[PDB]
Amino acid sequence: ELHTLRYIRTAMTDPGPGQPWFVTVGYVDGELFVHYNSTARRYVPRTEWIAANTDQQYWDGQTQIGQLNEQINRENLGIRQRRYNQTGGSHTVQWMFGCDILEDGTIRGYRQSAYDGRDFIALDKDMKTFTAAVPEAVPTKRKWEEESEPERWKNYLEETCVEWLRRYVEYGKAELGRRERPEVRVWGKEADGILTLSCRAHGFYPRPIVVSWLKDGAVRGQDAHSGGIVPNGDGTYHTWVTIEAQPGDGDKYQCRVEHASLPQPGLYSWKL
Amino acid sequence: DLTPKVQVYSRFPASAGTKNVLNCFAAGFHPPKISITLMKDGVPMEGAQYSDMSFNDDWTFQRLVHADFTPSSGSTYACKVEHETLKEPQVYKWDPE
Amino acid sequence: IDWFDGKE
Repeated sequence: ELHTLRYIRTAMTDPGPGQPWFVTVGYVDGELFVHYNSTARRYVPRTEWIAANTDQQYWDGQTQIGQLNEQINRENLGIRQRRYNQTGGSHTVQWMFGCDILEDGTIRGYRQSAYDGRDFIALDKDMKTFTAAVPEAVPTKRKWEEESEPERWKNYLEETCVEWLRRYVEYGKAELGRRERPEVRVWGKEADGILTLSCRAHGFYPRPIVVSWLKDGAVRGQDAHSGGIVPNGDGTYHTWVTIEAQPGDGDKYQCRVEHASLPQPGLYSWKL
Repeated sequence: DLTPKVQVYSRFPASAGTKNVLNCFAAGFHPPKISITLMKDGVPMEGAQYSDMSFNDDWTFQRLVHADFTPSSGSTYACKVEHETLKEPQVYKWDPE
Repeated sequence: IDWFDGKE
């Protein structure tokens, strides 16, 4: 199993040009499914399955949650800035929260905030208190615990968040469980006296994947360079791995690609 | 180091006269404000979904820009990136093959 | 579903 629901909020003083100062996007199992920003002023579906399995009051309510959060975040930006004796400039509040459903049936919850890209405050593991990462968050810690905020977030994370995640996973079961095969290409580059072999996987899903370079049978990917897993625009992923080879010895290298969508692991040589 | 880490790649392995999508992915940067322009021969391209940004667990931001296109022969494609952590615009060229 | 942020 292992499903996830995540919301991430960005509130910035300096978006900037033609960009919304406030944004919230939601992800299920690592895939964007809802979106809200201060320009649209509306929560909006980003997958067909969320749009198909909700009614108008879902979007109207979420929209208003976002509009209210938008105001709350406007104020909180001002408050944090003041705690930092900041008078202007680029500053950002980020929030991350959500829940995991592991394939035990066990649950996990997270709620943490950053300020200017650094930890500011977070609800701790037991969800009974908040932990200030910086002295500037101490007063907030105090106010929240005096207001029973930990209890409130514990409730959302363990009940509301989880219950809704179960619905989302149900709604997009087919989409989330689909498989798409990557088209693989190996390409050879030469600008110096060093041969750069590249292997790219295009449009694979799900996310997990293995791409490696072998030098006549032996993974010689101990010195292969990966650009990691990066996203396409259509809900699939891309990855590319290179390796430097002595001119000559180009016919000794093979890229091997393992992925859940494949009939068998792909194995590809370079040929000019 | 909070400079943008950029990768340029096509949705499908690029082919002669074949419709495709050009991608530019910038990650690991802060602040969130950033300029990412897809360009064809030193000039911007056409309809560009700059739309989608998020951030990782370490709080660093990421932004994907993608646009529909057909790779023209003899043309150079690249992703021009401008960001506060950089003195001057960075140009990441796209390798078609 | 998204949820209310707390007031700081």
